[PDB]
Formats: sequence, C-alpha cells, structure tokens
Amino acid sequence: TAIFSDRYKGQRVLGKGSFGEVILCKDKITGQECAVKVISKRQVKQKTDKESLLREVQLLKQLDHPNIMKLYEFFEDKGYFYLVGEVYTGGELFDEIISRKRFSEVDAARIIRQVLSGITYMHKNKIVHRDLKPENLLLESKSKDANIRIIDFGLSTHFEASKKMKDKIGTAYYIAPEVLHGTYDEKCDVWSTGVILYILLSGCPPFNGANEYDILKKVEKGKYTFELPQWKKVSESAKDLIRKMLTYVPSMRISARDALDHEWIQTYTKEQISVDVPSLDNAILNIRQFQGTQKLAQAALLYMGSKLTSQDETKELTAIFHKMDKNGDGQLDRAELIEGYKELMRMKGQDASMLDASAVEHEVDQVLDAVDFDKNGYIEYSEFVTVAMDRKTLLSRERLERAFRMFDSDNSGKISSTELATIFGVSDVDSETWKSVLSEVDKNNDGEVDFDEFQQMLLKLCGN
Ligand SMILES: CC(C)(O)Cn1nc(-c2ccc3cc(OC4CC4)ccc3c2)c2c(N)ncnc21
Repeated sequence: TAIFSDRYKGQRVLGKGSFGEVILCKDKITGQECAVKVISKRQVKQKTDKESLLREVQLLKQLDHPNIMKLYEFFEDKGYFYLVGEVYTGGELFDEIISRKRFSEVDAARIIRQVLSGITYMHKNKIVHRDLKPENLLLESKSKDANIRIIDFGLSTHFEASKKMKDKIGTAYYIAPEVLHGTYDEKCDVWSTGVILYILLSGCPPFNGANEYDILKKVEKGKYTFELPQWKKVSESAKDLIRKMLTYVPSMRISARDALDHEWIQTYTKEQISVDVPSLDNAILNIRQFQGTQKLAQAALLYMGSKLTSQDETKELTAIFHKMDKNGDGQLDRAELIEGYKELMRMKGQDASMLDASAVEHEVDQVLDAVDFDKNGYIEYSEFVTVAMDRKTLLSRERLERAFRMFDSDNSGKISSTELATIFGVSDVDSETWKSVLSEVDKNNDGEVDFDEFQQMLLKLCGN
C-alpha cells in the first residue's frame, strides 16, 4: 500500500467541496502540483463496497476528456480517501460570468456545448454525475477562452452526501425529480444541465422557492415557465432545447448526445455566424444577484460552523494542555504544544490541511512566532490556544465580511429584511427563529442590518 503523504505535501487549501476539502498539493520529487480531494471516512459514509470503488477509480483514471477533471491517483488510509487530480485556476464558472458586462446566447451555447460534450463522454462510459450544478463547473484557467472542467463525476455513486445544510446549499435547484424518488439513470445529468442553461439565459432558477423544501416541491411537480420578461429576448431554439432537457419522464428526455446536435447548439456555437447577438443584460444581473445570495448564505453557515468548532476545539485543547501540564504552572514547551495539537488532530480529524506531522509543526510555529515576542522553553498554554483557535475564526470571518460586502452591491452598508428573508431562506434558518434573534440584537431596528448586526445575529443563531 502507498501512503499519500510520502508522495505529496500539502501547500494550501483550495476550498471545501462535496464530500470534503480540496487541498493544493505538490509531489515531493517531481514538483507536480495537484488538487487533492480529501474525503473523511467518518463524515462521509460509503454506499458501495471496496471492490466497486476501486474498479470505478481504475476506470476514471483511464478516461480523458477536455471537459472532465482528470483523476491521476487514489489513496486510502485508516481515516480518509485522497483523490488526486489536476488543479484548475479559473474558478467557478458563474463567478467568472458575473464579472462580464456582456453575455449572449453565443456565450451560453459555448458553455453548454462543453458541458454536454463532457457529459456525453462520461455517459458513454456509464458514469453518472447526479449532483451536477454550477459549483461543479470550473474554468481551466483565468483566461477568457478557458475550457470548462466538470468536477466530481462519479463520486455520488460511491459516497453518501452530507445532510448538513452548509454542504447542500444550492443543491435543490439542480436535482432531477427521478433522483428524489430513487429510480434514476444518466438522464438526470441532462436535466441538471437544462436547469443550468435556464439560469444562464434568464438568471433565475426555473424551480424556485423560499427554502429548500419549497424548491424540491416545485422540482418534483416539474412545472416551470418562460413568462419572465427576459425570455422575450431569447431565441425559440434555446427554449426548445430547454423543454427537451427539462422533460419530466426520463425516457422522453433528450440524451446528452442528441442535445449536442440540437439546432440551438449547432447555430450559436459557430464562432462567426453571430446573426443576432444581443446581450442578455437582465440575465447577467439576475445571475449576479443569485450568485451573491448563494455565496452569502454559504458564508453565513460556515461562519456559524467555525464558531461552533472553535468552541469545541478551544475546550478540548485546553483540557489536553492542562493534563500535559505536570508542573501546574500553566507553561509548556514547543514539543508538548505540538504533541497536544497532534492529539487534537488525533481526535478532531476535520483538518485535512494538517496532512502530516510536518504540517502541524509549522502551524504551531506560525503561532509561536505569532506569540509576538518569544521566550524559549516555557510558553503560556492559555494564550497559544487563544491565538491558535483565533486563526480559523477570522479566516472564516473574513470571508463573511467579504461576502457581505459583495452582496451589498449598492454599497449601502446594510441589508434589508427582505434580503435577510431571502438569505435565511436559502440558508434554511426558520423564519420565526431569525426575527426573534434580530429583535434581540437591535430592539429599535427599522428593517435593515449593517455588517456587525448581521454577524451578531449569526452568533445568536449558533448559540452564542
Ligand atoms: C472550492 C473548492 C475547493 O472545491 C475548489 N476546487 N475544488 C477542486 C476539486 C474538486 C473536486 C475534485 C475531485 C477529485 O476527484 C475526481 C473528481 C473525481 C480530485 C480533485 C478535485 C478537485 C479544485 C481544483 N481541482 N482546482 C481548483 N479549485 C478546486
């Protein structure tokens, strides 16, 4: 058996995805950079057996298509699976799209043709995505012309998805109805793609609602409409493909492969025949609203999660250090700080960035250097822990402020309670619950909160 960390060193965290963290890693010999998805066996249950997982992995490694993330290597130890793939630096598609000021059916067809091309290839090889959504569409690089790379093709079959809301934000919009009821095949990926297309041309989800369950209720009925004013600007051809992708009964839904031949794809992907190319201004602005909303809700939930973790870890670390403190003087040396922090990781295991003893030593060293000025031998375990725990908080609180600022597009400094409803509905915090909380933060408020007030609301919503 091969050991992951004998071959790769963790450089930095790329983000948090379905089933676990993705870490930028580097081969310790060749220097090749890779994006490693680390799946915690304790947080993510397997659906299949080891036989079946290894076969899929072995197949996946052999597949090559320009629109599918390349898998290079697969590792397993006691506590995790490590999926090693190519790293892409262009970010999520929609985050790129909202940075444009011009966006047309030609742009959308370029995009969707890639997606369908990737899907078609994977379906030929009898791999289904099932959880296809905009997060799973990355851009190869930061270029304008960058190819799309679909991530996470095949994992859904072998791993059971988190039931935590922080992990399933914006899943409901894209799931095919047959997935909800249990009998599904590869046509579910066409539906998901159709939802994404609808969004690209209108900037609104076709199936929408105030909370996760209302969205699902709409999905399951399967009814949607084109009566939004911004569809008047959209080709009939595009709407036709949409209807075919959003066909309820899977045996009647267009295949990925056939979707590629559809008139709309054939017409709007000719690099030069731009016969009518208006820019879909309303759509792009709806998408920017949509995206900012999703990202703020996500950030709020991870903020609350981080605050709950730091309660847990602070107490556990203190108890570990306390017991290591044989003097009772409240001081410890470096090796002991490292040992307890490893003992913490021994227990916690939510920290894929600490892939070996070498990662731990350096985090501890970041903190001991950060202890401002240094006396060597006898260190006040109390303050360490304060600062060691106070990293992650602000790191996930920075993102909160960033996301608040990004959502507040008119730079008003505040969020209206209408907007709060939308954000909390998306985050699935019950309506009565968040208003009670508001009322306690600012007893005088007039239907809007600034960043600090919003933050105070979140703290109350995670039991502080
Ligand atoms: C927010 C994040 C962390 O998920 C962003 N992210 N996530 C990934 C990513 C996402 C899923 C992966 C899955 C893997 O297993 C293969 C797909 C089946 C291997 C690497 C994977 C890498 C990523 C990447 N390759 N390059 C740049 N950013 C990436």
